[PDB]
Amino acid sequence: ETFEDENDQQMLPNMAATWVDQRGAWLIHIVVIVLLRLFYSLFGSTPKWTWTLTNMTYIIGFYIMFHLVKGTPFDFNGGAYDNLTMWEQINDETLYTPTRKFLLIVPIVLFLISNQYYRNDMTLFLSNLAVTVLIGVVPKLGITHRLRI
Amino acid sequence: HKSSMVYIPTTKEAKRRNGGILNTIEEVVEKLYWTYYIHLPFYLMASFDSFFLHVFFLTIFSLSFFGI
Amino acid sequence: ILLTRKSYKPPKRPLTEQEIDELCDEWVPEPLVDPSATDEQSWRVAKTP
Repeated sequence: ETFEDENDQQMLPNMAATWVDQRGAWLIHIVVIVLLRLFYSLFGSTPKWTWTLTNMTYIIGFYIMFHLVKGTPFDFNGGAYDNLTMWEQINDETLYTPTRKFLLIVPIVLFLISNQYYRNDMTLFLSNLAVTVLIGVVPKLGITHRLRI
Repeated sequence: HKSSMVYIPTTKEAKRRNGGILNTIEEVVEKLYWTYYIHLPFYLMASFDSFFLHVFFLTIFSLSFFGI
Repeated sequence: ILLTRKSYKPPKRPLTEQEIDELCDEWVPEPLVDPSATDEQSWRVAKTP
């Protein structure tokens, strides 16, 4: 952006993209995962269905939270971020920081753990790998930054 | 140096003015209810969402107990 | 591969024609020689046999 827009952005810490570095901001992503396992198990189905449901819902929720909405949910200066998602605002646009690394690693380990159960079905295995790769890591690369289709 | 302020006594004082173990059981029930109520965002939901979430948690506990 | 990166910052977009032109017109150079102290030193030149 131009000089005035950058000054407005830099004049105040972004309250909508700063909590991710605070205390407990890492263990929460692991804790929300252990609850999905105990809930989909409470549904009472076969292990593979529970695991695939867990993985799918986590990935979809993470995407709809960090990638779909643009801007700040309140007034910043004149908005100053009217066309940036929450993921792009992390660490004032600095890529491959420890936080970004952790949020990249999480889905891969999720798939590694879940694979052992639904591995014997081709359709579930293909769908899970497709959704993981295409709705996880891909928007989080450094090449898709500020890329609108 | 009396002022125009009305003081309110601590609940301890109220009980002392108003004087076995069943009341202790009831108050520990109240205590547990207070913990459960304050550590979840019930004060910020009108009535419908709170009622729905209460049913939700109750169902979770019922199903967990039935399974185990 | 992901866990072994370097944590850089996105590259700044470069300048363009008009920015360069206004910057160049903003630049001012000093004179070749310094004509300030010439007059109070020219007695050397004036007193040469």
